[PDB]
Amino acid sequence: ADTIVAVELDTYPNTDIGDPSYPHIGIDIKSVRSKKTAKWNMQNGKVGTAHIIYNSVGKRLSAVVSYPNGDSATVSYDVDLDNVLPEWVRVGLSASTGLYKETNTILSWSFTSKLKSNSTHETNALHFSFNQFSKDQKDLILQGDATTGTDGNLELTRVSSNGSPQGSSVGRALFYAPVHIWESSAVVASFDATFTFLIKSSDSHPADGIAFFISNIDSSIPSGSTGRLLGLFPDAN
Ligand SMILES: CO[C@H]1O[C@H](CO)[C@@H](O)[C@H](O)[C@@H]1O[C@H]1O[C@H](CO)[C@@H](O)[C@H](O)[C@@H]1O
Ligand SMILES: [Ca+2]
Ligand SMILES: [Mn+2]
Repeated sequence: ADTIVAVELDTYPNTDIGDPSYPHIGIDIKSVRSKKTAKWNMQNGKVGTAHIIYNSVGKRLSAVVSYPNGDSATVSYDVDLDNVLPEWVRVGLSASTGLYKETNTILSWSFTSKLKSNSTHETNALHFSFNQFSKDQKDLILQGDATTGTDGNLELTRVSSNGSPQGSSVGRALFYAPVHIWESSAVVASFDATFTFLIKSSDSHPADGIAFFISNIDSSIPSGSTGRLLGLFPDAN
């Protein structure tokens, strides 16, 4: 298959596949069944901010998701990503809807990765930030239903003209350039990502969520990965 490391903002409890009974954030290492989760209050129609942070020294993948009123949830998981991810990856955002739906609107996304080594701050680095997306965002690989629009946003999943999110949708956006996420001779490999998002739904139980993910460079939406699989995984194993 792909190799996926992800931080999921999971809006819809799929308890039959190990989701906690409440919306949650989670750290997913090669499985949709998060290695760690934290209860998350998704604030319908509010703009949230997710931060993901890791460095190869601490070997701890951390995420926090917050809303302007100060509510937040955080999850951290100890993992040496050198032993999980390929050396070269692509980084992306994914989202899905299913029977129930929600907008999976990304308003901004930044990412920074650095590899530092042996001597001085002699280093390879990648940093990108999108605080606006354009209709033809050539440095994004859009997959599935993901679109960017003149409205400055990245709609990961289908939204109708009337602004209504659609079910059975899956979409991703990957940064165009592969990222050298680790290297054997790198003394420190660190990355951080931030994205802001607006999940809004008229469904009493919106679904399915948004994820920041890191994958093999040729990662594509696995078949049948709408709904609970968040566009990341081919199955719920
Ligand atoms: C009830 O289970 C479906 O919906 C939830 C909420 O969206 C998903 O988490 C779950 O994966 C299921 O989605 C599948 O089935 C939906 C129809 O029942 C379909 O719309 C989805 O695209 C997906 O196949
Ligand atoms: Ca879920
Ligand atoms: Mn989950």
